[PDB]
Amino acid sequence: MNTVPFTSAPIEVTIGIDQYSFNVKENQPFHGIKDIPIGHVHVIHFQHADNSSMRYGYWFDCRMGNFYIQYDPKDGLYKMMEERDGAKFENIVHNFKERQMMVSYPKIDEDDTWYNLTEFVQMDKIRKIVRKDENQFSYVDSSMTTVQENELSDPAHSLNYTVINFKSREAIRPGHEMEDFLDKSYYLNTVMLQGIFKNSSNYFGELQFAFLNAMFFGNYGSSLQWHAMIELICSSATVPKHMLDKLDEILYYQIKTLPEQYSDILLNERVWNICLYSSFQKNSLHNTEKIMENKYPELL
Amino acid sequence: GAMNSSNYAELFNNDIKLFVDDTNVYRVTVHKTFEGNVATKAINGCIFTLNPKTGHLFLKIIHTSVWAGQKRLSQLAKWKTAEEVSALVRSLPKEEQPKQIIVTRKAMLDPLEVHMLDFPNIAIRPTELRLPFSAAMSIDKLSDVVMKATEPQMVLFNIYDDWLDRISSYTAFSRLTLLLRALKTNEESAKMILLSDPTITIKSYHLWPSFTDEQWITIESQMRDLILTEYGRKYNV
Repeated sequence: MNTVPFTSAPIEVTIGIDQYSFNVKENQPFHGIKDIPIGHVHVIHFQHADNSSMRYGYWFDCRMGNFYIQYDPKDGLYKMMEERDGAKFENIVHNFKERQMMVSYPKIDEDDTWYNLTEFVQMDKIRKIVRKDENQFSYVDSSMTTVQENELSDPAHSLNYTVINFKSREAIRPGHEMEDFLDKSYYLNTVMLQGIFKNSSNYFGELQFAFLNAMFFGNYGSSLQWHAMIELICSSATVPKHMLDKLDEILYYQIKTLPEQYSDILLNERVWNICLYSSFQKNSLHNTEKIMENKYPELL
Repeated sequence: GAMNSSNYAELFNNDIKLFVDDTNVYRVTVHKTFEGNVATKAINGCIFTLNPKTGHLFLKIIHTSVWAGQKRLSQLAKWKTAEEVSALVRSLPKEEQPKQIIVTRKAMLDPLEVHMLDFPNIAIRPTELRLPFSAAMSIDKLSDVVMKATEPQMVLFNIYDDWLDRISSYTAFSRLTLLLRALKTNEESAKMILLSDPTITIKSYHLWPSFTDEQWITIESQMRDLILTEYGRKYNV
């Protein structure tokens, strides 16, 4: 069990940790989150009471160091920072707990939600998508654009997702035009899985990271990226049986976790109706399809 | 973007472009089998690839043999079309390759686009115009070379004959499309109108009769009257 202390809370803000969140009042005495389960990634995120625009936050893994939050009045936001003085940090953490000014990461013991949503997400892969290698944690916000988006401006702030494009030379072998465009198995398995991602866990990892960025910050390019990585799988006739099974699980917990009120921007009607009902893999997403129909039969 | 009545005159500027029409690529007759089921038989088809500015027509004949042992032929037809158009572009010298290709049916965008990935600077466009190029097989000489062919073959024509010696591209194209529209709405009347007078012949190297300027006026008037009549009949107006 690990802790992320806060120096103070000077401005009224909604604080999220993973799928949980708490309202903190201006200069309320709030000084961190404790009992954060070791062994997974995490994200702490923010939405100022005054600007219901730009959600922002930090991906981190407490095994990589001691991290804390501090509001910057110049830049106007809660920054994540690393304390390198181990002793000085346990000192802060212990005194805040003694004074009982920290909230406890509120995990029910039956609940595998966060594990299900982060199964294949690994901090090292995150820091390649969000390059800022002087920090061990990774900042994302609502407005960051992806590499693919920029191609059709500032690179220091880009989401370097793997570029997927169905009408590209990469995707289409010469002489197999019709074949590869109707059956994407050679793009998926040779180009992407064996070639770039190396294995299915890194592919899934990026897919899940993209989803959570969409969900927690409303990052539109992230939503684009998630949809494309589903569509590539569903539009391949030849997919390993273990990837299909895992995907149905992955997508189920993602659909289960989405706020009900957000289904309109976060779910692309075409891709979902294609994947669940028209694609090669229409019959391989039994749980994803059941929960989509009982929860959002309008989109379909 | 898409081609419509607004940006109609771009067809006649000096940017090389081609129309591609695929309606006659996969042609079948439907018939009953001995056991009373329905079956199709394919006949030869053709891609209708046309420079509206110069009248040059690239008539690529599709031989029935290309369908042999293939499934989902109507879907394959679109990709075979896109394959052949791409090959045509590849065969042309650079200065003759088009800057735009305009497909008359939207279903051809993705297959052409995919086949043209080596040419990212050629734009593939749809159109909102309801062009009548399916009646191309109503032109006697085009139907004849398609139906005689014994293998894939490409046949070059100028679809305007020698009209450009005397009228503009713009007027040439509106003549062509009026003729095709009429052939499409009522082939029998349309062809009647064209050949009534046996003293106006078709040059061996031409597709249409050698009408004088004034006889074209009367012809175009006869075609317009035809098209409106058929409209009333169709709709009870």
